[PDB]
Amino acid sequence: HWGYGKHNGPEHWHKDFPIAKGERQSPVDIDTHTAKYDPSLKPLSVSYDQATSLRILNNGHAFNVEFDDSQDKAVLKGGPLDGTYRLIQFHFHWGSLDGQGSEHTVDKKKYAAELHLVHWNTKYGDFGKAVQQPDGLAVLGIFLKVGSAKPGLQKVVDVLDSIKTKGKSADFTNFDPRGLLPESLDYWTYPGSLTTPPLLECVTWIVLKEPISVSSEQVLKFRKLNFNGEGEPEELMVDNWRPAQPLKNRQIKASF
Ligand SMILES: CSc1nc(Cl)c(C=O)c(Nc2ccc(S(N)(=O)=O)cc2)n1
Ligand SMILES: [Zn+2]
Repeated sequence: HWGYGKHNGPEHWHKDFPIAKGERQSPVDIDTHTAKYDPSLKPLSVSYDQATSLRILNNGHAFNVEFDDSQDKAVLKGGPLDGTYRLIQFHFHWGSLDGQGSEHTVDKKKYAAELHLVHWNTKYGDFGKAVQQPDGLAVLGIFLKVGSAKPGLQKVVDVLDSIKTKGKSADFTNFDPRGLLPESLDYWTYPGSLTTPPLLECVTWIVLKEPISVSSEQVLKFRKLNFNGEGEPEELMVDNWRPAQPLKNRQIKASF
C-alpha cells in the first residue's frame, strides 16, 4: 500500500494513482511575488461556533480529528467559494525536523507542519460524492512554525499517547477548532487536489498567510506517533508530507 517511505512514497504513487501526474495536483509552491491580488475575492467566512468534534483516529498516515457533518454546524463559505462547505475532519502533515513538514511552501520555505481543515460542498450531499467533483472540497491550510505553544492545540497533543498506532481511535468530543486559527484570515487560493491518494482533483485550496506558532514540545509529540499498527516494529510517524508539484496551467490568487 501507499505511504511515505522510500519504497511506497510520493515518487511511487503515480503507479496506482496516475492522476498523480495530472493538471491540478497539490501541494504547490506559493511564489508570493507572482500570486496576484484579486480584489474580487471575498473575506473568508469561517463559522466554527457550533462545531461538534467526535473522535480522533490514527489512520496510519496522520491523525484525523473528526466532526459531525450531518448538519450545518461548522462551515466554510465566502472567499473564492460559491456555496457552503461543511467541516468533516482536520489533520496535519509534519516533519522529522523543524525545517521540513509542510506540504505547501512559500517562496520555497518549508514550515514545520501544516494543518488541513477539510470541508465538503453541501450541494453534493456527502463527502464521497463531493470528492468526485472539481469543486467538491475546500481545504483550509494553515502553516505551523516552532516557537511559542499554541494553547488550543494542547488537547490534541495530550490525547496522542492513546492513539499511538495505526487503527487506534479515542473519543474527542468538545474540541473547538477555532483555537487552531491565526489572527488573520488573509489567504492564497488555487485549484488543486488531495495531497494523498486517491489524489483526486476536487479541492479549492485556501492557504492562510499567517502561520500559527506551536512549541517544540508540541511537535515533538506529533513525532512520537507511529505509522505501524500495535505489535508491529515501530515506524515513527514523521515526514508525512507530499513535496510541491508542478503548478502547470494555474494561477494562485491572493486575498490581500
Ligand atoms: C489519507 S487516506 C484517504 N483515503 C481516501 Cl479514500 C480519501 C478520500 O477522499 C482521503 N481523503 C483525503 C482528504 C483530504 C486530504 S488533504 N491532505 O488534501 O487535506 C487528503 C486525503 N484520504
Ligand atoms: Zn492534508
